[PDB]
Amino acid sequence: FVFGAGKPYEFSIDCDKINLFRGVFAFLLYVATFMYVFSTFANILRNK
Amino acid sequence: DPAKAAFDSLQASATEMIGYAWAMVVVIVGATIGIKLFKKFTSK
Amino acid sequence: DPAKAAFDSLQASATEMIGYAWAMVVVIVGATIGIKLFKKFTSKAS
Amino acid sequence: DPAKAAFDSLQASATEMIGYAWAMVVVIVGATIGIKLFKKFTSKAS
Amino acid sequence: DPAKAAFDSLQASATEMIGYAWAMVVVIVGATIGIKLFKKFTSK
Amino acid sequence: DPAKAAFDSLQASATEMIGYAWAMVVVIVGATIGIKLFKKFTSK
Amino acid sequence: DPAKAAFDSLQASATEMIGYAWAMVVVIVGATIGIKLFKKFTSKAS
Amino acid sequence: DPAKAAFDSLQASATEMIGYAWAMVVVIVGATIGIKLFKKFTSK
Amino acid sequence: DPAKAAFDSLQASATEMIGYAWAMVVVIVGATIGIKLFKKFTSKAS
Amino acid sequence: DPAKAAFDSLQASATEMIGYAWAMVVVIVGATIGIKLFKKFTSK
Amino acid sequence: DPAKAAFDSLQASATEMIGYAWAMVVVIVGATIGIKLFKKFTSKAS
Repeated sequence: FVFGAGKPYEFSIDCDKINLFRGVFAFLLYVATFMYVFSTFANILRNK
Repeated sequence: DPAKAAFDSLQASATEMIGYAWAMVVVIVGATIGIKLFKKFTSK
Repeated sequence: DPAKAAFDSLQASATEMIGYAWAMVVVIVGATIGIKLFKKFTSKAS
Repeated sequence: DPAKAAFDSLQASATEMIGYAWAMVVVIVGATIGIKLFKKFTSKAS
Repeated sequence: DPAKAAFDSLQASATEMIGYAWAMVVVIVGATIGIKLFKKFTSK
Repeated sequence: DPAKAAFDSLQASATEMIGYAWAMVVVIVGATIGIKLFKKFTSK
Repeated sequence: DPAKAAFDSLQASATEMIGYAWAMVVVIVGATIGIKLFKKFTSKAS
Repeated sequence: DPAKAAFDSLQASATEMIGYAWAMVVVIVGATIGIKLFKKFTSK
Repeated sequence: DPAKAAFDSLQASATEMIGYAWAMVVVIVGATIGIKLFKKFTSKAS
Repeated sequence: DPAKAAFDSLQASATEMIGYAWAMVVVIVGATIGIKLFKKFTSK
Repeated sequence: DPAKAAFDSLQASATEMIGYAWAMVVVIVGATIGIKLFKKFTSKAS
């Protein structure tokens, strides 16, 4: 994303440090689904 | 009035910058609302 | 009184400058309040 | 007019310095915004 | 230009420091995300 | 007293501004309490 | 002692100014505390 | 010592103000703890 | 050496003033830390 | 070097103060973790 | 050139002072970062 196309004050939020966030974000979504599928099999007879 | 000319230039410049800012805030607020939805769907 | 006329001129010019200044503040203060409220409401919603 | 040439030289030099200055601001402001966003998103995720 | 030389030095120095900083932030953010996971696993 | 006159003017001006402010805060606090109710009704 | 009378006058004037100043602070500080408490309580309620 | 006299006055004044402050904080903290209890009793 | 005696006097006076100053800081810093901790603990409790 | 002597004194003083601070933080952090445990044990 | 020698001496002294200064910053900045991290981690844990 480019703030200030054409002007002396032109800067750009780069992708190299955003690609690292998407990496941690994937992980923290898999961990939070494994811990949901698991815990719903275990409590199948405990009427939730 | 050598001052009127100057004051007018600085207002013009300011208006331009507020425009660029209203853009940046919609990109960032988008992202924040998008992280908050996905996390919710995932955790009771 | 050479002085009286001169002091009068300076005050006149000063008043004009204050006018131009009030204009600029409104443009900047407007923007700042705008951005703040948008961010605040969005966060409270979700 | 010895003065005119001299005033002209000083303005020229000043313009050049403003150029070098704009460059430096972009490097620092870039970095600062970068670090902020990383920290913000990470916290919201978990 | 005795100013060009100086301005160039200070930019070089700044670039070096931003490099060291991008390192430190990944060590600290790592830790924070690691405390937040373990606490969750432990308390409903 | 050329100072008494001046000090009195500035107090008058201040009083006027506090009036306008007590208005703005009731419009914004209204909104905030209204977003917080609707979200609650919607999510357990 | 021309000086003594003059120093005395200046102190008198100064005391008066401090009086006018204390008045203004109370008006502004009152307002600021007022707005803060309203916002704080409202947020804690809901 | 024209300074000792002055320094002593300012300490005296400070002590008086801290007294008034310890009062105000107990009125406000009271209120805050009282809003937080009632809200809890009301919402699971 | 008229100067030596004079420089000596000034240092003596300065030392005394630093003494009075350290006293005042303790009174104010004490109060500030006090109020902060009370507010912090109260909020964490409920 | 009348400056070396001075700079050395100020570093010595600083080191002493950091020592006293590392003490105070362990007393306060203790308290905070102790209020947070007891409240938890009490409320689901 | 009496001036050249003198300007040279002043620069030498200045460089030395910057050295002593860098040392002090590291001691203070170290401490500050230390206290911050301890407080942050403790709060996140519980």
